[PDB]
Amino acid sequence: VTYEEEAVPAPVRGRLEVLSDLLYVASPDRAMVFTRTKAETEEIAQGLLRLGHPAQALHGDMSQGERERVMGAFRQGEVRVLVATDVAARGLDIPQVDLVVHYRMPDRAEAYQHRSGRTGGRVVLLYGPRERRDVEALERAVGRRFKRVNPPTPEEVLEAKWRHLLARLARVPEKDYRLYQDFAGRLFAEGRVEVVAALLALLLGGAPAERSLLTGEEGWRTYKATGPRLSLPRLVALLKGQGLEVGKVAEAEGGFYVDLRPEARPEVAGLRLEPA
Amino acid sequence: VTYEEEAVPAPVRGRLEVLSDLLYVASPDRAMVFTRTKAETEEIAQGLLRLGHPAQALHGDMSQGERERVMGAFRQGEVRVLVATDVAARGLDIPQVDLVVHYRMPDRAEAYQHRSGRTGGRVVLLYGPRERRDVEALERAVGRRFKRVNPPTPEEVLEAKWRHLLARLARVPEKDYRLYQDFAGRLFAEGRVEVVAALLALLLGGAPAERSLLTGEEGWRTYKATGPRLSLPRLVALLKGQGLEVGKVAEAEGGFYVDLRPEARPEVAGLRLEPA
Ligand SMILES: [Br-]
Ligand SMILES: [Br-]
Ligand SMILES: [Br-]
Ligand SMILES: [Br-]
Repeated sequence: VTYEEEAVPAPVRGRLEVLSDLLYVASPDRAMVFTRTKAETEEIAQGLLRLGHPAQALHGDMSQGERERVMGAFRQGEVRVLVATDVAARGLDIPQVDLVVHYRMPDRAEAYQHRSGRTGGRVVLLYGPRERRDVEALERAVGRRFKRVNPPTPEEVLEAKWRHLLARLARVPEKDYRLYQDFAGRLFAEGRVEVVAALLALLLGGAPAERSLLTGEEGWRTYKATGPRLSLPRLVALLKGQGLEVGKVAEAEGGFYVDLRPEARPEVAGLRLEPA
Repeated sequence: VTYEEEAVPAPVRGRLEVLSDLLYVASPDRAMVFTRTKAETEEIAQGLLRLGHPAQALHGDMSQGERERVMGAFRQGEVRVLVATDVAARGLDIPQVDLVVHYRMPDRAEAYQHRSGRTGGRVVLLYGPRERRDVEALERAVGRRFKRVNPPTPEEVLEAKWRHLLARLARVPEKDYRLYQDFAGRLFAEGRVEVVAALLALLLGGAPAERSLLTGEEGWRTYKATGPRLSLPRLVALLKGQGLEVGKVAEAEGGFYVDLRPEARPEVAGLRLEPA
């Protein structure tokens, strides 16, 4: 084996978004994103374009003619990301890529090998809804231990957008951009830095939701909580005593995980609270 | 009649682009763009999105279900432009609009009235390939004299993009844009005004082609040429004497029209040369 495998934890809700973070943060020249069903490919493919990613889908209602253009654009560099099923994937007409992402893990360890094999390069599995056992079953089937890796921090992501956004800027002919050298001039003059920020948002897709890492649900910030003889009821009574809103509490390694609101600020005596 | 009608000259090549110029320059809250065939609507609709315009098509392979969403998005303000045929247009389920554009003039003066009637508001006919007689036939059928109007200058257009682009900026929450207040800060600091211009190009679609106003062809700048006893052969011999490349020459009102190259600079003694 000559590729690195990674299991990235991602709830079944923020997944699409985790996918996008990873694409920006790795800057693969070519990616392939394997899902389960035909329906999901267009679903996912649409939302990556939506998220600034050059992506197109691939399912089985593809006629030979409208499958080849796809592949042409993909290899050349026009579409940097391809979203497919295990079926529309096979064929000697399929490029080599930098990254494979298992959006929905392989329904068997033969479909993992044919999926990942297409890459040395990099392979990433998305799991969240506590698919953890399904993951280590794959590892048993496959006989490999996928290194667990953290998804990119929001900060990591932004420097990535920016970085991509810059390289993209350096691609604009002087004729194109000189056309706007007046308006850009107007801005710098009047020091309209807020306006420029707005511009960036328009391109980089602005504010992400604060999502829980236990439920993929928004309006939550997942935490790590450890404390003396701290069991759920206690941890919970301590938080409710501070008049907080408590969501998904689950048991962690050396403590509990506990969603609190994105805004709430947690200082409970004796109890040690960090985000995850 | 309670709407203003205009005939805008536009070659059969730069037409799509003339369409876009007009949309930006008028800033209609809702537009409807009538074409001839079903195929053209998606053709045109696609290229307006491509050109920064919120547009969607409407043809006849529309099933009741996937026709209504369309109309919902249109009236509400989601899609600001609708591209249709004379058939998929009829129905009591069709909004009132600010602008109607006859991309391809009405094949009869009943279809002009049902087209335009849907607007007081504004009606615009596109003609170019010397459809001028077809135009004044319509006027005879309809019994009205459409005021001839110039298409917007490239400069007119740009202030329009910009203007739209600004109002669009004022719509971004402080949370979205503050997310980028660092990067925007980096720019102003280092005075990277070229970079900002690039950003604008990315959004505003950069350099337009220099197109001939006689052939809709690019690599030409159409002119107006008048001179003493100036006939074609002479006008042409004068230009070729100055070692120029001459394209479509046609006869104008009080002179000739003559494409020359976008770069060429024309000073021929006695002959009076302006662009159109
Ligand atoms: Br990679
Ligand atoms: Br409890
Ligand atoms: Br208007
Ligand atoms: Br001649």
